[PDB]
Amino acid sequence: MRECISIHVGQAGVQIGNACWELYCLEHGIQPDGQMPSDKTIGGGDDSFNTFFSETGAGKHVPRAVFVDLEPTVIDEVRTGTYRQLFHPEQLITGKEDAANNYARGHYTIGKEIIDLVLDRIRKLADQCTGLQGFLVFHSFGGGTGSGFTSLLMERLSVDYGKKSKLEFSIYPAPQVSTAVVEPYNSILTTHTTLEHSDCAFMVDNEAIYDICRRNLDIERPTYTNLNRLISQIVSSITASLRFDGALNVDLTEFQTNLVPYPRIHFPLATYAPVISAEKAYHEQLSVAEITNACFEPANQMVKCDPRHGKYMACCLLYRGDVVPKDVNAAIATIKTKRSIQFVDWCPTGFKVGINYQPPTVVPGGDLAKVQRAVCMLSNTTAIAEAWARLDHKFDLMYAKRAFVHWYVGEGMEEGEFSEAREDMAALEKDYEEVGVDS
Amino acid sequence: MREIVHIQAGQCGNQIGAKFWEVISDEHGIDPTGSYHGDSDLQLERINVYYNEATGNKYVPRAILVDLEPGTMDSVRSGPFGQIFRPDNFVFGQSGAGNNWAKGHYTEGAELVDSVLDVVRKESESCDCLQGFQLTHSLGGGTGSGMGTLLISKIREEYPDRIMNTFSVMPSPKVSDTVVEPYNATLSVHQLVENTDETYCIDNEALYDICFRTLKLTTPTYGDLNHLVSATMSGVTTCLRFPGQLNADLRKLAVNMVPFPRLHFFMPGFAPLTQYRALTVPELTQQMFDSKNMMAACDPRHGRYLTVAAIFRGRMSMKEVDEQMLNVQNKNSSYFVEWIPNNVKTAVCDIPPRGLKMSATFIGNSTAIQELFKRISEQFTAMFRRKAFLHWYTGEGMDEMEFTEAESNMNDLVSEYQQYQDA
Amino acid sequence: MYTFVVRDENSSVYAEVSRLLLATGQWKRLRKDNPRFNLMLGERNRLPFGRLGHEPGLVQLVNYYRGADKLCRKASLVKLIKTSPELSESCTWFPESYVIYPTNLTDEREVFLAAYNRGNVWIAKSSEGILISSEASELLDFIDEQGQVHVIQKYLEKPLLLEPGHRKFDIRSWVLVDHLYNIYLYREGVLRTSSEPYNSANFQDKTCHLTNHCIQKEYSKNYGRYEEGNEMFFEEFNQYLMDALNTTLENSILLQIKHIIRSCLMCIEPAISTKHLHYQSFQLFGFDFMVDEELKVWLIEVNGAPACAQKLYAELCQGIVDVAISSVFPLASIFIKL
Amino acid sequence: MEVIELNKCTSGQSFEVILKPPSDPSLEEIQKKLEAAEERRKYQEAELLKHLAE
Ligand SMILES: Nc1nc2c(ncn2[C@@H]2O[C@H](COP(=O)(O)OP(=O)(O)OP(=O)(O)O)[C@@H](O)[C@H]2O)c(=O)[nH]1
Ligand SMILES: Nc1ncnc2c1ncn2[C@@H]1O[C@H](COP(=O)(O)OP(=O)(O)CP(=O)(O)O)[C@@H](O)[C@H]1O
Ligand SMILES: Nc1nc2c(ncn2[C@@H]2O[C@H](COP(=O)(O)OP(=O)(O)O)[C@@H](O)[C@H]2O)c(=O)[nH]1
Ligand SMILES: [Ca+2]
Ligand SMILES: [Mg+2]
Ligand SMILES: [Mg+2]
Ligand SMILES: [Mg+2]
Repeated sequence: MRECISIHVGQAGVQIGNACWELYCLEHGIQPDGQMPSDKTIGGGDDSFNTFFSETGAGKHVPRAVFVDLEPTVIDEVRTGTYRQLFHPEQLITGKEDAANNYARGHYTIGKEIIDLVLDRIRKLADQCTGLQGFLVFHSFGGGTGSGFTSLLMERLSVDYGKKSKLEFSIYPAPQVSTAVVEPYNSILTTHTTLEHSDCAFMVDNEAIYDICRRNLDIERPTYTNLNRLISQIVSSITASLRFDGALNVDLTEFQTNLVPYPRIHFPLATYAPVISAEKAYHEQLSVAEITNACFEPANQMVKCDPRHGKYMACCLLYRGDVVPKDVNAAIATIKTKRSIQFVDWCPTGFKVGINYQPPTVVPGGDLAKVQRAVCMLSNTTAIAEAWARLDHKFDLMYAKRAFVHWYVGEGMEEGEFSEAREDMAALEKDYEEVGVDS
Repeated sequence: MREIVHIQAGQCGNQIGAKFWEVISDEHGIDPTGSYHGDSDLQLERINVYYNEATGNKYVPRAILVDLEPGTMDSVRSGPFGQIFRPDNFVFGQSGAGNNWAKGHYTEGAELVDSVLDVVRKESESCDCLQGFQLTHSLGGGTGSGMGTLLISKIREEYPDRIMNTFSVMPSPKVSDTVVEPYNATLSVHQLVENTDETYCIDNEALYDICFRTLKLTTPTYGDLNHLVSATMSGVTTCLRFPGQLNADLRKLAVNMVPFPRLHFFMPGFAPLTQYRALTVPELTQQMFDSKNMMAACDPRHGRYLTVAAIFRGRMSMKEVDEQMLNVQNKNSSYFVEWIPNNVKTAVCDIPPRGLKMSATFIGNSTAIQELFKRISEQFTAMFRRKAFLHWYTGEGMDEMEFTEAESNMNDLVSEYQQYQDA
Repeated sequence: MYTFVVRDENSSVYAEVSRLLLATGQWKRLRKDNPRFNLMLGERNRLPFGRLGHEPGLVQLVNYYRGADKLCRKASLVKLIKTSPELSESCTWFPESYVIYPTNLTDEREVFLAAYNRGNVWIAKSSEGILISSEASELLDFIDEQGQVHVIQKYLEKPLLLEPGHRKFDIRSWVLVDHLYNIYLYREGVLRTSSEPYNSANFQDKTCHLTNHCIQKEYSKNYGRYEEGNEMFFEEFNQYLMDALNTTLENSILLQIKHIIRSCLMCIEPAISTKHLHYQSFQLFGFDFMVDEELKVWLIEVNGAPACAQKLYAELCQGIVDVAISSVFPLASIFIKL
Repeated sequence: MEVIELNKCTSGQSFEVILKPPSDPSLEEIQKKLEAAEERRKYQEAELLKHLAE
């Protein structure tokens, strides 16, 4: 058994983290007070769920997690929330005033003052681990803390834990739910600084989640609560292999091995199906073929883009529920003859498949109906570069006029960092183009 | 708890500031005694931003009242909510400033300023985490304009890393007290360009026009004008006073609204302009963008929006709000600068203002605001070219060169707006 | 009130479309960089498809299908037909073609020589720059002094010749594919004819062999003797077929043309369809056909950014507005649906 | 289309199907960057206080 430590940074990271651990407890039969009657070994153990949960002598199952935010209001909700007994005060870190949607404020000004505190709290979790394998880091691109402090934290983690893998779950900015005009600045700055310190990053575009909630859950105006419970289901599908008995993606290093052939190109596209409204009284359960077919539809992707006009480097299928290998292969065979699936020449055209018999767990009173089977596809496709192109274009529009730049320089950041960050993104787009397109 | 410290200076400053506290005390369920008698807990969740808690669960405005003469502040203390202010926070002299920026800034104000800063320091020390300051004042008089900007400079010296915000009332010949108002306003704008992060430009010309043309008030009084201002102030501070995601604090608002340091002068708007018929969301949205609902007497169509913040209050479809806000942008995209993507942000608060089912408040950083400054500059030059009325200022030790510098800087500001209007 | 942007100033077709939109009073033209558009008249090269469909509150439409270039590039068209099982290696309406890369640089240089040894007049062309030879020796020596890729297909030695004049021709058909992937064939096509007699013994001359309007008004006189600007329309051509061959244009030719159009576009549909996509697209295509002595129709190429005949500009562009644009953005048939 | 590495347990199964074969900054350096930014903030604030002193 090898432990994983989750780190939740800023409002988005914390609120998503709260939704994930809520779901984790429901999936593992852990009560809000920490007790888990299924676990017969009291005070310890090396089961698969122990990768995410430690144990006390009283029988409390405690999340291997740290929550960090530069203002206290969001984390204070965790301290008094339903699962307040789950976490102990040392795990929840709050500052006084936030980064004001300013990367430089989060990275340099406030980051410098709190980075040592956060690392020592992480050390305390790491000291409990017999064989720590790495970290899962949750944060937004657009927030000052999410962008700025995360990139600093990721740098220091590479220093203090050189052999440890680091995975990201990153919230990509969408103006429909965005809170800052400068989020493109923050996104490019944090991607530039974090790029060499992250082994595998799962980007989630708020635009995609927003539209899935409207389209499939019939929610007229999705809130963060609606968005986070859906994101939580996808995150759960991705991390399920670490928390349950299995033979695929059983360790963090395997994510890189299976999904990331080239280091810089470490942003897999996630696609999830099915998403069905709980308010829908009459519903017909979808088959293996149908939910697998839905994995190649842009409307179900965590980032809107067109994989038909890109190339695949790797593809992983993660099933939950009533699924057998026979039906998966029959589904894939049909899809290959009816859809455009181009792999790069230096990679085998194939799928790694994982099946967990336990169907998806849904929060009671949530928006998601319980289904007999679901699937999350993780595919490393060059089509996700469309998201970088969009972001870089918005960056270019503002930076050409140096709009808002003085806020960053005022926090001690050099104007050159804008250029260096943008040049790095230009190279990243070029890398995708070289791998993906022809002539 | 991120506290704001409120300061009101001079006649205009204290009269509009008093009305502001009356309005938001009512919104937060605070009676004119400090006692809370509301029904919703949304009223108290962010009450500490503007109020301190005293003995017996009393709420006291974090407000400092300043003037160089006792008259207006005597009237405030005799007012309806007059007893709610902290007695020690009344700081006043006896001499007056005679509508003279120099008296407020250099002589009479200089004698009083340290005692104001003592009170400012006392309030700041009580704060768990001070955001910054908001000042209400006029630019056309002596105390609010001269001593008000003196105060801003001194505060910035002691609290250089805090946000400075002002509600600044711009003078107009239509509603004028003295001929030297353009002098006092030009000297003040110079100060504001350098030492504030956010300034709401409240034009008395616009206020008068709204009362007369739209509200059909035959003979508008300052009281009628202040009704519009207190309503505007309530609306633009809604995001600060209630739970929300967008512009929830002074610094996040500034980062969203101010792309260039000197261009931080906002045109505020409000709808509906105040019978029993509630306004639909399309009506709120259309009216809040209408020039007739603007408080700066500038035509938005004569310029472009760099950034816009819109706040909707009341029970309404958040979906319909989004659609209408997108509708405005998509059908008038020429008036929004292209080089700042998604530059219009919208917030919705469930608590509506008193007497209204639904309300909308508009905050725009528009290049059309240059019309306001050009108006002042012309009135300034008309007198200054003949050195008219200058002896009032040179008598207080000021030199003509200081007037030339203020004029040049405001003309520079106008030029900078024009640059980004064409960009 | 709908809005649109223009990013291809050199398009005669969509310049006229731009006119009609403005003439309705319900369309406004924005700056080319303004992201808040409903309709994009895109550029021919490197159209930013990735930036489309991400503007909240806006239904966005573009006048190009992403991926359609596979039909509209000569090297790509050959590869598409031979690779796609829907079109198969044994395609009857497409001339035997081979993709040949220059040696100075998936190549079929060897395969071409095999069939050649087995009339052997072939034609060399790329995406003026055409060599028509009956000897494969000088065909291959032509592509190594250019640089880019080329294709070698059988030069149809027995074309249908119009009389009087004994002259070669080609048929241009305009095809509009809307956002629902309905295939619309414009009822009016054009005959780009040669004004010189066809000589099967003079391939040195590149005039009576190339029916290009570029090489009929230039480097070629007479011109406009038989028909105005070497362009014959379907009314006259159909009358000619009835008088000379006792058949109709619909029966002898158009039936095959419609079949070929359908086959090509249905083949790439799953690759380019915007049915469940966050932005919608349509596109106008120019299909070029060749007819032999036995009234068999051959596909020559497909043009992704075609111009139109001067006479037919008004009707077609209006048809584009009604079918492709107004269908998505309604205001306050000249096409044959395939 | 062949299936390889089929592993089975009580909680589920995993396998691989192939359709076609193929054809850091030092700790000291971090602190230097942070201290450099701090000194720039200090210089900017020093210039402000100088300006206000004038
Ligand atoms: N999906 C999702 N997105 C969120 C959530 N909270 C914030 N965001 C997004 O994250 C961006 C704002 O960043 P935040 O995470 O709120 O900022 P922060 O990291 O707390 O940093 P500062 O507040 O600036 O110190 C915007 O794009 C929001 O749409 C959430 O709970 N769920
Ligand atoms: N296999 C073949 N047999 C007979 N003639 C042929 C041929 N291939 C090409 N041609 C002739 O060559 C001419 C030009 O061919 P091609 O289509 O390659 O040029 P082009 O692409 O410039 C025409 P456009 O671009 O205007 O549609 C055609 O008019 C046709 O008559
Ligand atoms: N809107 C409004 N404007 C005022 C009020 N009182 C004064 N003014 C304006 O403020 C300017 C006079 O400044 P005032 O505040 O009286 O001088 P001070 O006491 O020296 O600051 C003139 O432009 C007046 O039109 C008021 O109550 N409301
Ligand atoms: Ca145990
Ligand atoms: Mg935050
Ligand atoms: Mg007065
Ligand atoms: Mg061509």
